[PDB]
Amino acid sequence: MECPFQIQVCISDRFFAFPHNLVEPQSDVGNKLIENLIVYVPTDDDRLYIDKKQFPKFNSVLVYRHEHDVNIDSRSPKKTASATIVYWNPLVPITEIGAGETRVFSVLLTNNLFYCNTMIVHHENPKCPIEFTYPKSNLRPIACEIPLSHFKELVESNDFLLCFNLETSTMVKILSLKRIFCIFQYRKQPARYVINLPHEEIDNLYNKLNWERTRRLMKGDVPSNCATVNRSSLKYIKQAQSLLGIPDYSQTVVDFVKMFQKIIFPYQLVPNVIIKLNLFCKNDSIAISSSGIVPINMPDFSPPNTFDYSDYANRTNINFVTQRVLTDGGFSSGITVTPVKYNYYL
Amino acid sequence: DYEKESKRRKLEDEDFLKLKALEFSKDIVNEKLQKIIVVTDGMKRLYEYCNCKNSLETLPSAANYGSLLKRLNLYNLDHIEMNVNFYELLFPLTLYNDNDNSDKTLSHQLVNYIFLASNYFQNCAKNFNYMRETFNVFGPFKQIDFMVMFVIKFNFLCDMRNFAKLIDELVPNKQPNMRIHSVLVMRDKIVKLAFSNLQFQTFSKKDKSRNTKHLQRLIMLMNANYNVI
Repeated sequence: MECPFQIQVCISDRFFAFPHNLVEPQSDVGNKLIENLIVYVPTDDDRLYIDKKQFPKFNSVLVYRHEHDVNIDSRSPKKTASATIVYWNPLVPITEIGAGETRVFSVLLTNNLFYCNTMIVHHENPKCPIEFTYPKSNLRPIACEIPLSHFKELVESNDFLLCFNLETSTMVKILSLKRIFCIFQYRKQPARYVINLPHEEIDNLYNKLNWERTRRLMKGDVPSNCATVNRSSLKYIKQAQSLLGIPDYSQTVVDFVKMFQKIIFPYQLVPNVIIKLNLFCKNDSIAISSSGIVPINMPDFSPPNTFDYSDYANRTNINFVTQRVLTDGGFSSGITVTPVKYNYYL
Repeated sequence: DYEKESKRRKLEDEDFLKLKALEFSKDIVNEKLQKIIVVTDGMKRLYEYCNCKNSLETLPSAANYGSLLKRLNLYNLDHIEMNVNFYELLFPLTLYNDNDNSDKTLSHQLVNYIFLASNYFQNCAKNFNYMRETFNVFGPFKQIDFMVMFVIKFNFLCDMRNFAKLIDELVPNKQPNMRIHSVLVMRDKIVKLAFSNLQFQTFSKKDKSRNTKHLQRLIMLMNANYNVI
């Protein structure tokens, strides 16, 4: 994982297509420009989207499918000073370094590249793709492993069905998903989409995406308010909808959350939807004036010892109140009384 | 004095340009088929060798090529390989995935033609000794294997000339279709595997035979190397 010091990494959302303009020859200590350029790609499929004529500078171009090697460690990559090398969305540890610089243009930031250098090309005003499910439209399925085929449809059409062969390893599925998600975030309007895979695998993919975005943020990428939603949270949202939400809105999750955003501030308390949407890691909110949310907390933290609970925590008081309510209501059981103890400060 | 705003606006406009430039991948003209047409027509005109009255469904018959073989003995044919770059030969076809579906007949005709080529080459490999016998009937030739391979590939080239004479009106595309490409890949696997399990008596003709430009162009095109024009 300890990245070699010759690697330069550029990360951007718009790298789903090959960035021909950015590829340039490198010079070794020999101070001679090297024109024999060699490129690597994940699978043979990507070879069909690399023009040999988009590199006027370079004399000769050779393409290969990046197939993982075992005889060479990443600590000491093999050096071939006779040809420049440029990687594209690599999914396994890099093992071959060309003369001088060696750029790696990728849309995914795994662990293998984390400790390398970085130049993130962040993005402005991303669109959030809309996830839904059919249970009335002309579903337009898309070959996830080769999204570049259906670029025009993705630009134009609205509904889309993520589809994966069973051959694809987890990493390639992740890469294709990230490609399509970047395509959406660049789209002019939000696009609807679904996945034809078992739910557990979808959760694994979304965990992978969340950690990828975490690494991107830890390297200084601009935050994106667009993100996936946990399936359990989805079930909670569906229950809330069935309770009161009649239709199926496009961004019904955002609808709930904003419908309670309207009330977060004036009553000074968290809407329970947010609480259930989330041990510890307790969430809060702010106003321009100094005040917390959950207890109306001060900007420091939960106070250690503010006032005694003598009149409440004593078993006598709780028992008396329990007996009073039980006698008044006619119950025999099923009623629990708890002292008001979660009183940080009024 | 300031910053950020320049970078942010440039990035946003470049993003819009990228989403527009996606559509730039459409192509306006093909060249591989043009080279095919040029070479086939040039050779046919130069030597009248287009005795084009045979379909790919069966092996060519030596009765239609005896004098052709006799003439072929004049030239040297050591440059010609034995196997077939089937993938390379048929690569230009896949480029014609028309936008949306102008007419579904195009894709099915492509699939049918690919499978026809598959069966043709399978039959050619299967009856190799039959052709060796038939072309030894008219007389032995030191480069008999070269003659057989050239005759087969030339019949295929004439048939492809006729087939693609009907599609060049359409528009090619830089991104070949996935389905057509996969069919071509698997068929190329089949053809190469079929050809690799044989033995060939290659002959070296060290005599400085006459070099015809059309002949060398046809030889290079047959092995599907398009560095001819």
